[PDB]
Amino acid sequence: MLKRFPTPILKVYWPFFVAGAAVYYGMSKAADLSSNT
Amino acid sequence: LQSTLDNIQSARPFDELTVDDLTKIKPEIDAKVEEMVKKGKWDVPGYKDRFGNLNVM
Amino acid sequence: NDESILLLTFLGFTGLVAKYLAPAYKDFADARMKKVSDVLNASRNKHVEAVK
Amino acid sequence: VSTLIPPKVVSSKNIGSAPNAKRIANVVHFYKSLPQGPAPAIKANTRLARYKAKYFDGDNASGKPLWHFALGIIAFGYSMEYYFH
Amino acid sequence: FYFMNQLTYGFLLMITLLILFSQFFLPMILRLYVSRLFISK
Repeated sequence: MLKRFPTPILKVYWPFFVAGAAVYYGMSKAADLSSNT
Repeated sequence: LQSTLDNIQSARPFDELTVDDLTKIKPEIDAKVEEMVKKGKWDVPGYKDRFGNLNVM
Repeated sequence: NDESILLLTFLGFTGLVAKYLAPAYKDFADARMKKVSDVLNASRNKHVEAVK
Repeated sequence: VSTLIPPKVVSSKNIGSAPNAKRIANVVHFYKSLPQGPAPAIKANTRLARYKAKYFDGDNASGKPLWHFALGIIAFGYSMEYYFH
Repeated sequence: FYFMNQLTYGFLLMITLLILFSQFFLPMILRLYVSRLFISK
C-alpha cells in the first residue's frame, strides 16, 4: 500500500533549496523594508 | 513442469492480481527499483513497447 | 444573486461533462483496461506455451 | 573408446539457455498466490475508508462523488461567506 | 505585503509534494509498470 522508498532528497534539488532559502531571506527582509504597508 | 502448467492455467487470475502479491512472491523487482532509482534512469529500454503508452498530450 | 448564477452554471457543466466527456473518457479508459488485460493474457499464453 | 551419451549426460545440460533461466522465474510466480479472488478486503469504514468502500470505489468512480464533494464544499462556503461577507 | 500564511505555508506544502510524491506515488506507478514488464517476460 504505502511504500517509503529511498529516493534522492537533496542530491539533485539542493539548488532549489538554496533558492528557497534565498526567497525566505527576501521575504523576511522585505517585510519591513519593501513592504510599504 | 506439469505442476507449473497446472497452477498456471487452473487458477491465479491476473485482472484481480495485486502488486503486493508480486512483491511478496519475488523481491528482485524491489532491487531493480533501487538500482534504476539510484542510477536515475527512469526510462530503461523495454518499458511500454508491449504495453499501452497512451500519450494523450 | 451572483452566488445563485454560479451554482446553476456549475450544475450545467457537470451535466455537460456527464453527457459528453464522461462517455468518451469511459470508452477510452475501458479500451486501455482491455488492452492491459489482453497483454497480460498474452504474457500468460507465452509462458504456458514455453513451458509446454 | 566409450560412445557419447546424450540422454545419459543431462545433469549439466539444461533446456537451451533462456528456458532454464526463466524456469525459476515461472515456477514460483504461480506457487504462492491466491486461487481465485481470495481476500477481497472490500469492507472498510474509517471516514476515508468509508468513502473508499462507499463512493470512491473503483467499480464505477463516476463524477457523482465529485459532485457530492463540490456540493459539500459550496455548502460550507455559504456559511463561511456569511461569516465573512 | 502580508505573506506569512501565503508564502511560508505554501512553500512548505510544496516541499511536501516534492518529497512525498517522489518517494511514494511516481515510484509505485513505476513499480506497477515494472511489475507488468516482469510478468510480461
